[PDB]
Amino acid sequence: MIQQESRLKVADNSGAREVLVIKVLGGSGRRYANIGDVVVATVKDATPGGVVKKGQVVKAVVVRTKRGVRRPDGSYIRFDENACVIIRDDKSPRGTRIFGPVARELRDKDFMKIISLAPEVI
Amino acid sequence: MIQQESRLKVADNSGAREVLVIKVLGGSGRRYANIGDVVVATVKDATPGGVVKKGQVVKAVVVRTKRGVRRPDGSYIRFDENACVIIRDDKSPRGTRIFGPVARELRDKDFMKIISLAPEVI
Repeated sequence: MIQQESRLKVADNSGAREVLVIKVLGGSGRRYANIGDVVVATVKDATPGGVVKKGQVVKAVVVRTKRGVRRPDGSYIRFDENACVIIRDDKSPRGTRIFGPVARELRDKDFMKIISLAPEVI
Repeated sequence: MIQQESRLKVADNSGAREVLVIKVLGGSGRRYANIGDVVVATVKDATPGGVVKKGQVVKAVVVRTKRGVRRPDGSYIRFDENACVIIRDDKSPRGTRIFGPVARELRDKDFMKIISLAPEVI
């Protein structure tokens, strides 16, 4: 499960390439993140000369997980990687493009801009 | 995995309630069925007085499996049950209604009527 020190791929064009989880937001006791959760993380790798830099602390929403989610209709969806999108405090993405499919569960948590920018929603 | 003697729920209103797999169609050597495969089965349970009866042999396409499928985009989809739809030789469903979500993979195998009747395609 995604927890502190887990490495996440970045599914956007913000400049960040990989982040390392520091904590899962949402209250004392939260330890594991799944789709829709917001994490505080440090940028592990980034493209040089960009807006986001290595070592910087950012907030990111998880958009794909290997663990996946069980749905009300009996379906279960999972992905082949743990990925996130770097966001501002108002939940809007810092980048302008989202790469790869994202889970529809994001819609329930009000990540509307990400859902609109996503290539496909599953 | 779905194989000979596996019991499958019927996701249609044909009258059949559960079937028992006899064989997986597709050539010598085929043993396991997943979404899109066609099986020959015996009706195990059916509503009395209907068009389909207990003990009868039917052909059915698998529309939901607990095993699931890995997709080209990195997603993996599975369901909480193994279900099928009873079909005629031309792939058209014998019933007039399909219950529950069905996998989009059915589209590749030309099960167009089922895809159109499905409540939702995932």
